[PDB]
Amino acid sequence: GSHMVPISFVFNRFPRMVRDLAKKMNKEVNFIMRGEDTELDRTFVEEIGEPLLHLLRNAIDHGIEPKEERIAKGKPPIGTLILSARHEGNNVVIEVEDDDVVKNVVESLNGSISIESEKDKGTKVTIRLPLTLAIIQALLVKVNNLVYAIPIANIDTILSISKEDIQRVQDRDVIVIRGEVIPVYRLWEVLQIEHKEELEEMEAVIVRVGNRKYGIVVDDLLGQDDIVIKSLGKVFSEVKEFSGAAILGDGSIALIINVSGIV
Amino acid sequence: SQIGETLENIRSIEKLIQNIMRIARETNILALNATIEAARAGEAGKGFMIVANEVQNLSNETNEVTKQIVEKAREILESSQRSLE
Amino acid sequence: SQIGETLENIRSIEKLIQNIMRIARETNILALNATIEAARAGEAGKGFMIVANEVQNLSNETNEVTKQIVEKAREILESSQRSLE
Amino acid sequence: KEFEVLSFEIDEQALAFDVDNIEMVIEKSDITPVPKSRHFVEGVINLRGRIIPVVNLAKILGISFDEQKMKSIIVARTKDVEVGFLVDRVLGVLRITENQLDLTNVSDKFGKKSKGLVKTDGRLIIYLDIDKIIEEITV
Repeated sequence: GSHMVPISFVFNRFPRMVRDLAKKMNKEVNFIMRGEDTELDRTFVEEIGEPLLHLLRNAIDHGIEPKEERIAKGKPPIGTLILSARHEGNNVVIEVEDDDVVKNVVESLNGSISIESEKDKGTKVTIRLPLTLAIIQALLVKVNNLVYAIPIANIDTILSISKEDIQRVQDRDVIVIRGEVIPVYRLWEVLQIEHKEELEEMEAVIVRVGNRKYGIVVDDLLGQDDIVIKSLGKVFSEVKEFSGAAILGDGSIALIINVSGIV
Repeated sequence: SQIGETLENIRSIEKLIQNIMRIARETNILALNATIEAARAGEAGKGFMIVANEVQNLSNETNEVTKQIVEKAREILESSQRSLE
Repeated sequence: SQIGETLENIRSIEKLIQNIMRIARETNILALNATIEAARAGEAGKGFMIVANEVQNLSNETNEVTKQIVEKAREILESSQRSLE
Repeated sequence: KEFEVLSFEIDEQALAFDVDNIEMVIEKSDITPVPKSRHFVEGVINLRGRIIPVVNLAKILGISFDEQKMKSIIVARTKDVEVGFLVDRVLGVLRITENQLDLTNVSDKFGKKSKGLVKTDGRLIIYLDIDKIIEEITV
């Protein structure tokens, strides 16, 4: 829903703001923005534009030396910094360059302005703000009327096993499938919910993690769908057993099971 | 009285039930035209439009039953006045 | 006995709609409180206040009219009481 | 100097904060439970299209409580954080000033939470501080 718009609303505040920062330091420094229509996410109108002002204030003063120390170093009598902005996969890369409270100003809404450099070439700056807002194939599951989405790309297969196959071991339960052993887990348990008990043949979903994969047994299986994952505040930053909830269609809220976030 | 009282009543209920029948129409817009147009002022447009909605929903319910009065009340005479017959 | 049915046929309608004194009242209060907030809110989108008062009248409206139907339909009894005779 | 606060009680216990950090008020509804969350949180709700967490305010000040009387959800708004507070009945506006204030932050429990305590001709209207109160729920 138009959640995407040209960067003209959070990047054009430089062709005249970087000018004054060059006069208050007696150091001539060019400034040509290579592109200013980077359709980064709209919600960045206050966490990327401004933060890009602390990466340029060092592109003039703390970088290029006056003619007296310039034409006698290794840089031409005139330098040229370039303030760019593009998309590399799913991350807007509105970089900055030339020739710790701000370490959070951009890291608030994704980002982490750093400082890389060398000798007689200048310092380079680059932030990281995702510009991909929209599609996530997920597996919608239910547990006593609790819709929990499972990141599709993480799933490997959905097999229905009977409460027979299970063969407890050193502790965690397991099931022998294709010669391999999967540590089966009961979703409602790792989430601590008042479950009924255990139906006869329960449906389990095999999720892949790192180099292994465990099985996740659930109550009922709704149906895969493209949801709108959204960070559910910080009041949950502790609950590592998740990633972010989302509002389905009919209006029902559904949390996403961060696969790696479960014993 | 009675066979006449009924009339002295139905009419006494009509001119009144019609009054409610009136409001149902005034509210049907005095609020509907305030929501479908509330999306003009501050961002609270989406917040006010809904609160204004319900106003009608649980309001119409009046007529739903209120009109159910005449519907039967009119039978009173329809039968009592007919009892004259 | 339809006439003997008026002895209650409407009795229900009146009490079923009587729900207004409660549900219709409800909406009113709920909104009236939303006026307190909508007010202390700001001033730019005051457009939501210029109508947050609409219900204040819409409600006090069905009041004089509803008080009328209860006053009226209640006559049928006084009459049907003689009628049932 | 004229403060506008939201008046409401929590079992014979009055509280209130400046509307400056208020969005609206709703009634306790389908509060989707958040697993392994934090004892003082109810869960999250769908409002206007976003998922706002419903905290149990009364459960923070270690005061009275009643899942039943808790029928009013107060939605707040910090610098960029949005949180709803489940509480009891609500009153409304209330004109505050340096006259109604009677600072005595040396006669109770939880401190920083409340900026002070006001009095209306002899009431129990306690002035809360959403900012510092929310700052505890966060970080």
